[PDB]
Amino acid sequence: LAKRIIAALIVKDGRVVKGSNFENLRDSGDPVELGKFYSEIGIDELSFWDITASVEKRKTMLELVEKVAEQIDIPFTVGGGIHDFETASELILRGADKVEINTAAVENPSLITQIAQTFGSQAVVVYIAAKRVDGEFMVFTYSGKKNTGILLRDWVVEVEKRGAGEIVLGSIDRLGTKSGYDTEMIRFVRPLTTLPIIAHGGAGKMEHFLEAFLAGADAAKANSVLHFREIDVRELKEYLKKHGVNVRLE
Ligand SMILES: N#Cc1cc([N+](=O)[O-])ccc1O
Repeated sequence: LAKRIIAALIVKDGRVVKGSNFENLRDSGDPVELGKFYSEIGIDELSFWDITASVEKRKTMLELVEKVAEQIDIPFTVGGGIHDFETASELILRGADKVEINTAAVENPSLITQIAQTFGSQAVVVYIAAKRVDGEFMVFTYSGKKNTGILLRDWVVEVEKRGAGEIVLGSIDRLGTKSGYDTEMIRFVRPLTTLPIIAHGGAGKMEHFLEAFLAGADAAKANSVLHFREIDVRELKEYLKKHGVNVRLE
């Protein structure tokens, strides 16, 4: 099917961490207004990652999803510290289409199945953070702090078996570098799963997205290259379409 461009917003206390360069916005740090604007210029989905302190986090994330769902019509995912079914459930019911889990899934893979049994596989996005270690792709948890010793290859297969709907494949080797998506890692994972693969980490220019889709990604997730306007969403989709990639032009 079509390839998808997904804008990722890191949020804290209801604000976009580090804001954006869209001077047309009344508040370029408002994640609702920014998300709405992205939906109007051709982003396919949104992804919110919350890093609010724990005393206010639960209510803060629920307020976010409720305000977002009112304003946008495209799918969105919420994540950041979702550790159990009840937390995932309250966020979906309040408006999110999908939840994104990582550390809690690795520690308890049945969490994937629990959420999927009530909300469907299509509501469960597993973020897999992976890095090369001694020549093998290994899975990392706790914001990259912990080498689990689980092979990427084995965790991909288990994630699909447990009922996840999509995988975000984040390359710790590329996060924050603007040097390109980790196409070798994407090509490594592609034959191991039938699920949609969302590339994350390393985006710096339009050609990087073409490369990631040639590697077999179904979607590409990007952050500051969009918010700081190093890449324009409408230029990006026109570029991808020109070179043969099936993207939706609204
Ligand atoms: N979506 C997302 C996302 C997830 C993680 N993460 O699961 O560490 C980090 C940054 C992100 O933008």
